[PDB]
Amino acid sequence: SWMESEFRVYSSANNCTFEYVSQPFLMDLEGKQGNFKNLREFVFKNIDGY
Amino acid sequence: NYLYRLFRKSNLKPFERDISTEIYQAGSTPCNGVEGFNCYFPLQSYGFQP
Amino acid sequence: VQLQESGGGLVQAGGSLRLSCVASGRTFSSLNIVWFRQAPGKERKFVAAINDRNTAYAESVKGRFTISRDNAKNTVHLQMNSLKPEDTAVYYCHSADVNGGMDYWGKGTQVTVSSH
Amino acid sequence: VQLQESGGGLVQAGGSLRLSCVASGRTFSSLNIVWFRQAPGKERKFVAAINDRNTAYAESVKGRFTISRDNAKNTVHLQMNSLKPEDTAVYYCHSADVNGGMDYWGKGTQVTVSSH
Amino acid sequence: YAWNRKRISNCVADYSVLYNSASFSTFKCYGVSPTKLNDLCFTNVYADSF
Repeated sequence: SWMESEFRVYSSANNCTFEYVSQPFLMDLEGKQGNFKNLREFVFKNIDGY
Repeated sequence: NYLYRLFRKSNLKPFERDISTEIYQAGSTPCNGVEGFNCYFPLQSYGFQP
Repeated sequence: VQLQESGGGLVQAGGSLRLSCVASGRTFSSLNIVWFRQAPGKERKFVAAINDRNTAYAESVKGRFTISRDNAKNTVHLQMNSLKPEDTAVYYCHSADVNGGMDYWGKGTQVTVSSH
Repeated sequence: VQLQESGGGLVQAGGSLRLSCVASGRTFSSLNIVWFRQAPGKERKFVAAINDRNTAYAESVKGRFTISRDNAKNTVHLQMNSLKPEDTAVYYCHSADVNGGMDYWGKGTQVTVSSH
Repeated sequence: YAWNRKRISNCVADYSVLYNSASFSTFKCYGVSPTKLNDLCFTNVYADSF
């Protein structure tokens, strides 16, 4: 089984204002299939602060 | 000596004079007679000073 | 046409006073009275008002007073009970008519009360 | 969370102690340590206060008192020397951030001075 | 001298539990009447208690 133990993104956060956290769940960490079976297309917008 | 009206149920119609000294029902829960931190007097005084 | 306020003598704590605001007029029953309070050199305040059907007092004089009407005389009168030395003020009395907005403000009466 | 304090003990007059203040949080450096004690049967008065590297002491607690901070281990020491019977009281450490919010109060430790 | 600073965001601020309670002896809003608090939105709100 595959587990994750490294989280090296940011050092420390001082001014924390807005936060949303989803409910805890589980996602897969295993799989070495060569050909791609899926694709996730994401669009990101920031209009008028939204 | 110059008093003004401050508390009223709504905006008075044009050219309408309102001199009723009855206690305004300021708070959500009505209180009758005198006042506490609610149903305060609808008249306040100008502090006209040279 | 005018209002004169007389009274406010020298009394003791807990005593009873009788202050009358006799009005020069002919429909002063319609001109409901409002009593105002000013401290000796501090900010002003109101006291009471017998606006015909019902009454309304202030926090300092809540229910301690017996406001009265003299409709047969077109004069107003306030009864002072449970007087305190911290009520040393200058009571007023005023009435504005319903028609043709106008004021008949008075002069004032001392509310000096001793403490012991 | 109630703060944990340790380092006091019942010793004779002129003794030494080292009071500790323990709190959980990565911002332990940005906070401040203030000490207050209440003598048995007497009012609580000022004891000590440290602001980063600054040190301040009151009229009758200067010289004897010396406070140092070890912000890496989240432990602030309050070194004590030359204990006197008038210092017999229970000491509490106070936490205050750059603004003074998120304050916490703990049980503290008992400090007693014994006279020969 | 150690006045608190707590951030308030992304929530609903009904005052029918606060203003209607008789415990709060002092309640003076210098910009609006207490009634209009719910009918108007707000922004980043700081909760300062002392």
